[PDB]
Amino acid sequence: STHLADHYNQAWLFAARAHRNQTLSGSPLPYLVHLGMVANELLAADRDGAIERLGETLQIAVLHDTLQDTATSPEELRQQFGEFVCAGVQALSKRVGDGPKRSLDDYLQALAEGPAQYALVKLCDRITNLQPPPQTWNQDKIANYHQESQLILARLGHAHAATARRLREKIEHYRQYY
Amino acid sequence: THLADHYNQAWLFAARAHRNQTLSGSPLPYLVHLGMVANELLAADRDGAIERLGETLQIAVLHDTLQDTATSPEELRQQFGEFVCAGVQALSKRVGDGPKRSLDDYLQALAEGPAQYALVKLCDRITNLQPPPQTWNQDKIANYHQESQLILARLGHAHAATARRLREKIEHYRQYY
Ligand SMILES: [Mn+2]
Ligand SMILES: [Mn+2]
Repeated sequence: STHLADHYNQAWLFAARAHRNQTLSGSPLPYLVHLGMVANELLAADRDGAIERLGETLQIAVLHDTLQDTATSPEELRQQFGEFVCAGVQALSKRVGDGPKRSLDDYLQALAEGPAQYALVKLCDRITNLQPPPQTWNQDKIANYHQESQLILARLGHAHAATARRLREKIEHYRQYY
Repeated sequence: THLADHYNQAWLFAARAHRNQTLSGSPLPYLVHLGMVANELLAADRDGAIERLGETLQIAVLHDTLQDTATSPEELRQQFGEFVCAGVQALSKRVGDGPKRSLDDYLQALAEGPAQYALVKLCDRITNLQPPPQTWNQDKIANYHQESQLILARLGHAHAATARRLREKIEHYRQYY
């Protein structure tokens, strides 16, 4: 049916519109910079362990922030991308629009017990977020982000062996910033 | 070095280089195009393994830096290596407000050079055969369709699966005129 690049493009154009008013933290660069790196991580992960429903899981990597940070409705995602993608973005949303924000334990438990592909997108998200910390973070903020990353590894590393290995290496590398 | 670490180095370099640039006539950042080209390139590897995949993915990210940005060949050579620099050069039909190379010259040099650079151009044209912007007249759509046929003929040797994909995109694009 649908080429992997056509799945990407549909999600990518959607996300570029949805996130058009959003930048990276402390940087004037488009938020799209983050989503590019998450999606690339996910497609690279397939090379080191094939992913069931790779097209839709790539789309979930592109769209994973739409319900939290944009004017995007769950109904829009379900109509345009299907249930599995909608439920992927919901699983990855700590908070949907101005609804209640879920605790990390609740968030990680639901991802651990749910479809492994959703958990795998979270590993790709944290790997992306273990680039060098923003220049305005103190030693304490860095240290806390490092410890939170270790919980994400412990709770979700089951999802994909190679990507868990890569997240551990990023966690070990990030130790140098504090 | 991990394929995604190669992507990130080139991606962050490109986001900075292209920071004031939109898609022509859109508020959307130029980065939108680069994401689709790099994704087409990494997808292509699944259907026929590419030699020097990491550097080829960086070439797909960086392919417009010498045309459109303050980027120098020296910077590309120093940060990404001679293979990436030479790839970006092969794909630059012009450098800034300089004279364009003729299509014949451009495609000939891509056909006779490393097959990876030709493969990135097929991924570039695949990306540019999405529905044409509202502002393109019938003539402009028609001519872009026929230029696409020349790219497939001259460069389709580079990667069989990607050539089959460009052919399908060309046959789909015919509906717009
Ligand atoms: Mn994210
Ligand atoms: Mn291009």
